Amino acid sequence: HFEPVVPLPDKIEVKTGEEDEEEFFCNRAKLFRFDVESKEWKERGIGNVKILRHKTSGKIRLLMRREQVLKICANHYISPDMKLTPNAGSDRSFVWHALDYADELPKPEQLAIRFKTPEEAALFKCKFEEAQSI
Amino acid sequence: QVQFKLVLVGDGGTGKTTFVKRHLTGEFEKKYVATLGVEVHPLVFHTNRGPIKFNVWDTAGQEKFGGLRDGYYIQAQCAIIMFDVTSRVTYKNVPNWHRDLVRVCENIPIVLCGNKVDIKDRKVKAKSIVFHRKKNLQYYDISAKSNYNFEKPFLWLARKLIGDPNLEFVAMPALAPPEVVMDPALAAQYEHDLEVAQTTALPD
Ligand SMILES: Nc1nc2c(ncn2[C@@H]2O[C@H](COP(=O)(O)OP(=O)(O)NP(=O)(O)O)[C@@H](O)[C@H]2O)c(=O)[nH]1
Ligand SMILES: [Mg+2]
Repeated sequence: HFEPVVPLPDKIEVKTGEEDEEEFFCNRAKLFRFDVESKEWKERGIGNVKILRHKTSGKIRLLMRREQVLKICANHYISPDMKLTPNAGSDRSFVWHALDYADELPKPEQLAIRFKTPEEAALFKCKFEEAQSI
Repeated sequence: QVQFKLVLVGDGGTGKTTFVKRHLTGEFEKKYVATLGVEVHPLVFHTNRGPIKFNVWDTAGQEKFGGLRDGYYIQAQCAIIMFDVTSRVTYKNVPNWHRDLVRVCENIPIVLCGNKVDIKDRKVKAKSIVFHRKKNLQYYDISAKSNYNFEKPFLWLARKLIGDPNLEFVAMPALAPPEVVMDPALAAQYEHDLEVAQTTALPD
């Protein structure tokens, strides 16, 4: 037992910033951010990539979170400028550039997402683009 | 604002840095690059009683630093003592660190972590671990390579620090991002330079 140092913080209306949107798509995958600082590709996260369109505003974004700890690792809005190009023929993963906000600070990271199977990638591709068709 | 000083100590090679740099980037550093006498990065965890920030003093391991790692210790509020489990030596030294800690800042919550439990050829067997029992320290198997339990350490501490035995980590407010329009040359170029990337084989 250790006496607490900081005064007890009241509970919270545990948000989630989710809602007000609906899952236009949601599959788990692994995320990668490029380094440039070197040239190696880095593991950014593992969990569910979602595609949410606001109920009101109608603004579709791509929110990814990490399992276990649950932390955003993708947050940008899908744009018509973004083009999910394959990657070394890897029909299970794609790469696109995005002014992501996963850290709550805008950073123009080049990304890569890889899926367990191709069907899953294909579906992601479709739904992703279908979300641009709007 | 809720913040705590966390000093991560332990024989180099044990993964202390790889641990923290994963909770920070979600990246896994395969290569060894010794920490030159402490490095500090902050870690944030969103809980039911609000979010908390962990100021992590990722210290060095090579004894060549034995001196300075006392100032790193001043006013620390909790620490994670870590050892390799794949290198019994590390475990052997454990009791040493526990001392250095209780030297400058007595009591204080401390978690003992046996990292790398992802590797098959385990050497520091489960029943081998005992110090945590004799020293009354929360212990957990970790694996910065498989994220295995990698949150339990902080969670355990959080609770101790705050006072809510039931405090719990819970997702993370997915706040609204920034607005960036205009395609012109803008997105047209973003394309070219992107070639440089996808031309770099993907990890795994
Ligand atoms: N497979 C596996 N490798 C790990 C794990 N944790 C980290 N590593 C490996 O541990 C090696 C060295 O660990 P690192 O964090 O760099 O050292 P440290 O513990 O910080 N020592 P110091 O900072 O004192 O110099 C790296 O090559 C990294 O690949 C783990 O859970 N298992
Ligand atoms: Mg290191």
